Amino acid sequence: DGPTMREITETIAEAKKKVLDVTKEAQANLLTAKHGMTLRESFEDNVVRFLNEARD
Amino acid sequence: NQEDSMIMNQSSIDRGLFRSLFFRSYMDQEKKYGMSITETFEKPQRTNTLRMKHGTYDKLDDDGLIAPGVRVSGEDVIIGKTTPISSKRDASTPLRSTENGIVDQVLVTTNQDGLKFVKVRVRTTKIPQIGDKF
Amino acid sequence: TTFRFCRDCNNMLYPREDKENNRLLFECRTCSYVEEAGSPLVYRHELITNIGETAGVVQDIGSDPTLPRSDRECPKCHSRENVFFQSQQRRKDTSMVLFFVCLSCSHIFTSDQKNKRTQ
Amino acid sequence: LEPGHAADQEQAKLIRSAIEHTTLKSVTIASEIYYDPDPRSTVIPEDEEIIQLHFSLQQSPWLLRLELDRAAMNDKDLTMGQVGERIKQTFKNDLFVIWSE
Amino acid sequence: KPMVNESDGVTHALYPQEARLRNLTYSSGLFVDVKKKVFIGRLPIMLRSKNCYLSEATESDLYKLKECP
Amino acid sequence: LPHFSKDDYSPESKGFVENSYLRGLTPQEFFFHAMGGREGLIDTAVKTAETGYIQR
Amino acid sequence: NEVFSRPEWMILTCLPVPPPPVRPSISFNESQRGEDDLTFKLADILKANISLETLE
Amino acid sequence: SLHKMSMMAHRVKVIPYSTFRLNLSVTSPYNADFDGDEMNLHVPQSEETRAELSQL
Amino acid sequence: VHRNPARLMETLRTLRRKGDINPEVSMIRDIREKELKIFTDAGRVYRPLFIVEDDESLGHKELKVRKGHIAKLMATEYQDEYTWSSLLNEGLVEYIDAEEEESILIAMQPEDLEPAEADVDPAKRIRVSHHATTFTHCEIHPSMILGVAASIIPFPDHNQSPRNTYQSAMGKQAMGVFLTN
Amino acid sequence: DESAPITAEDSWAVISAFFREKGLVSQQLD
Amino acid sequence: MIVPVRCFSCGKVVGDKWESYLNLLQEDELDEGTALSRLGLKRYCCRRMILTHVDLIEKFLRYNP
Amino acid sequence: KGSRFISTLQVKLYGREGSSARTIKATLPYIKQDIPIVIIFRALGIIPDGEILEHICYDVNDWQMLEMLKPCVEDGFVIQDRETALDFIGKEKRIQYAKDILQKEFLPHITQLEGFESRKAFFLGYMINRLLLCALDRKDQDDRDHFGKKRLDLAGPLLAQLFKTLFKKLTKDIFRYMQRTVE
DNA sequence: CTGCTTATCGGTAG
DNA sequence: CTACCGATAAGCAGACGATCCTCTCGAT
RNA sequence: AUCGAGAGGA
Ligand SMILES: [Mg+2]
Ligand SMILES: [Mg+2]
Ligand SMILES: [Zn+2]
Ligand SMILES: [Zn+2]
Repeated sequence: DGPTMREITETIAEAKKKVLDVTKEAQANLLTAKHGMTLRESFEDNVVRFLNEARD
Repeated sequence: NQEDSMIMNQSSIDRGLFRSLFFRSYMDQEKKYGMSITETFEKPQRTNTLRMKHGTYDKLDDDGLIAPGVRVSGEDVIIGKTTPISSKRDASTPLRSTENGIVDQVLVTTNQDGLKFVKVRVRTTKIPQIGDKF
Repeated sequence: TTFRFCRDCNNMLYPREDKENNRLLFECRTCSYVEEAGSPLVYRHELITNIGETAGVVQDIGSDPTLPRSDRECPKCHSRENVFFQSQQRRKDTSMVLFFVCLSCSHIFTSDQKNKRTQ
Repeated sequence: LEPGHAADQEQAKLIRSAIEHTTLKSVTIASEIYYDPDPRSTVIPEDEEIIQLHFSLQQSPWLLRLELDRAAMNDKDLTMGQVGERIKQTFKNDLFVIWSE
Repeated sequence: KPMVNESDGVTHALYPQEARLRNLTYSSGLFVDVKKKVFIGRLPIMLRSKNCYLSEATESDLYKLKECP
Repeated sequence: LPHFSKDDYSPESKGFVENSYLRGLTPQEFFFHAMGGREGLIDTAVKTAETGYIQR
Repeated sequence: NEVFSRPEWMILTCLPVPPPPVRPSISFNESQRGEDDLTFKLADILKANISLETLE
Repeated sequence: SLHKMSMMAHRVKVIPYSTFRLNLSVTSPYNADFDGDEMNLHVPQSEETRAELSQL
Repeated sequence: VHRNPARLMETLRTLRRKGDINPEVSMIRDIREKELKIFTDAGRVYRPLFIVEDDESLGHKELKVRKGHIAKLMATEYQDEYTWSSLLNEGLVEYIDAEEEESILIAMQPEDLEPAEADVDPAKRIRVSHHATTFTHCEIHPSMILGVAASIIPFPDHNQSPRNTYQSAMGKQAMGVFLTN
Repeated sequence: DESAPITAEDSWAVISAFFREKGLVSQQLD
Repeated sequence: MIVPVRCFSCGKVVGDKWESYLNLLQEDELDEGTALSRLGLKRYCCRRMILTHVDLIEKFLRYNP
Repeated sequence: KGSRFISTLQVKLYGREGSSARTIKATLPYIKQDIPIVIIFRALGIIPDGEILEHICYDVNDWQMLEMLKPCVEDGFVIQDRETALDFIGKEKRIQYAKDILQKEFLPHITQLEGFESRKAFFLGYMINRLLLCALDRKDQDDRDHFGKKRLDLAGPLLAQLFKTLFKKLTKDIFRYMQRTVE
């Protein structure tokens, strides 16, 4: 549907901003680690999660 | 046309789609370190030796080489040669067990050492049939 | 832990004890040269290190084009020119933090709001 | 979990941290060695308190000095003393031993 | 430029297309000028290299030597 | 790849295809998407043996 | 087992020889020759075995 | 041949053209598809054998 | 070792690109580990790749190449003396390998990659940005990352990745004319 | 107009150019 | 390797149209598209037939004997 | 330019995290075993504890590293000379032996000639310096799959490794109708 | 992404 | 006190791999 | 026909 490609799109688009943010959050020592994992593991894990959910 | 088969306009084959050629060649030389043991192209018969092939020879002229427009097929002898051990041991190449076509061209030459040499091609046209791939 | 070698043999010196007037006593098994203590410091460990964060920071830095560039200020020098990148230690357990190097005062500055730093 | 101890969202924690292996190292920032031969006082400003204070309810000149992170000390169900009495119990009497509170 | 010596004979000039037919080797001759003019082998030639006569060859020249262009 | 700045953990960069097999991928998408199953292709011809030994 | 197996047996005495069936011939051929690999090592062996009937 | 299934008696039907022909719905167990897969046949020789196949 | 290795590269680079040092040779200055590697070895792979230096008067960072050259090079299409190689030498184009790629920034299309920053037909795919101002050589054309066989596929971008790899083993099992003769 | 920059399209000429001068197997000859 | 006589899919002779078509292109300065339409080809099974036939024979006459 | 003689030098950091005192050794061609560096450094003339560390650590605020080498230094003020580093390696018959190996197969590119000893020290410093950058995690593992540190060997180079291999034969079958000529 | 063999160390007996 | 025996720990070495298939090149 | 190397189909 034309206006679905407009929803679809933006839809990825708010996950771009969550990744971003979390990235920014993270870069600021802020982002918190997940019992037993690298805080870097949790940034990865959040993002990958944010975008699978987007695809979805 | 399922589970990736497909269905083909047999009329259009007929008009030519997807057809091809198909040639193959076969080859031959004379003898090894004989001063007295030298294979010889010929068109055979028996001579005292008599293993000679189950198939037909009658398509080969003396030289021992079919001729061009001849149609061969089946187990036909394409190239007669014999190899004399003490005597006339057939040794001679027939057309593939399965294959049939036509002679296309035949060549005769030779090697570094003055050696006899021969290469026969056969040609066949193959048409889109049932089981073929695409 | 900054230590020190003999003058006289450029080797390595070591340590004993001012028993006697209680103090410290470094010293070569190269000559017999000797020294009074730098500092009592004598061995450092660190297991959690900040000594590799900045790393190769180098006038040339500013031209290397693989280096991305940000919009900040450096705080001494006022410009908008920098160039940043994550901490160079290549530990697994490390801060996803940034570091900038300004371009006109080769000033180095940080992305981080919690941790305090001098480098 | 134990049977009624089913959701002490808390009783899980203990267990955690009842189980969850855990070295000095994990918490230890940096480990150092000064010659501070002078028991009764330090060479280092930062230690001075820590000196009025060890006697309320021999020794060598060579001080081993571990620093601890603020962190692992929160992340872990964690205590100096704990550390300490750990350190002290390993060794009993063969090392002498103190901290900041 | 590649040649070839048929037994009982001259040295032929060698042509890719020819060797392909008679099982010969498009290879060329190996000469060293050894001190106190001399050959020691041949050396298979990379067709369309610096020796392969087809390296300088025109289109029309090819077909001529029967060689696909 | 080298069309990208360094120390970049953003999406694009990190193999996030965003378009569809329909509108289509871009260069990087393609190439990434190519590491895709090479991994795939690979283990496949690797499952395939681990497997048939089991089975024996 | 006393009758079927015995350490001395375990070491060699006298070595069977396998008849043709197990290892024949021919070739391109006829009048020239020839053979599998036991026939050839089945020499190496009756080989050095005559070098030693010729010292002794 | 991983299952019993990859084996199995049929019922013959001669026909023109040169491909073994089969029913789709006997596909899985063999796990064929038809962009190429090739397949073998065997033929029993004993009146039992035959039984063995048609029965079991 | 070398102090002022900057003033050196430059020089290096003008010299391979003038033609006085071979164009093979690779020429990598890591800034930040303070090595400078020069490699002439043989067997290394390498390529495209065209060039960018800011090398502009009337504004910003550009490609050196130009409708000028391109258009004389075409020149040489209908005359069927401007050859690729002369591009090489007049420095529009350089050869890169692997190692050296590490220290550049390549741009993709060069277009819509460096004309300044100023609607979207919704069916075009989605490109990212421009984010980068550094470029030093811009890709010749992306399609070449492909090789002889895929280069033949109608559209493989709209296309799942291993499939394309299968057609590429098949393409070589196609029938047709292998040679005029 | 000579100076002016390029566009996409235009790169195919440049490719063209390479290829005429090296062909498909350079690598082996070279 | 020569134009075909008759289009595969459909039926129609075409083979008699090859030279005519290189002639409208080459000479009355026309787009294949027109040409085509102008030689009568209207279905694209049939268009297809010509817009491709690719005349490799022109090159194998190039070899001699 | 000049053979295929293959010649693998390694610098292993014996010792795991914490495991006692992290000593460094290395390895060499026709050899018995390994060698603490310090020696070998002694052996190329480099002798003073520290006129070495320069060869390796390049700046002097890097205690960390320094220290990291502190226990190597120790494995040798069991050897405070040039001729007894040469030593360590099986007298006059076997010192030769080693002033060889450290020209003839200990880092051959560089050179095999006489005097080109510090040329290598230095390198072996290098090595070592990346060998510690990498164990102090300020730098990353070396990637084995960068196209960049691989080559292809095309036809050239290969025609080429036979050509030398047979040109080597005609070459010396001939050092033989020749031995048997006398005339 | 080990089962076997060898070497070293802590224990028991003379 | 010293010697011998037993147990434990560490280091070094060994054999397998999809099924079935067609074909091509070359050699004592 | 043995024997060894690569290529290809599922
Ligand atoms: Mg299938
Ligand atoms: Mg299929
Ligand atoms: Zn001294
Ligand atoms: Zn039609």
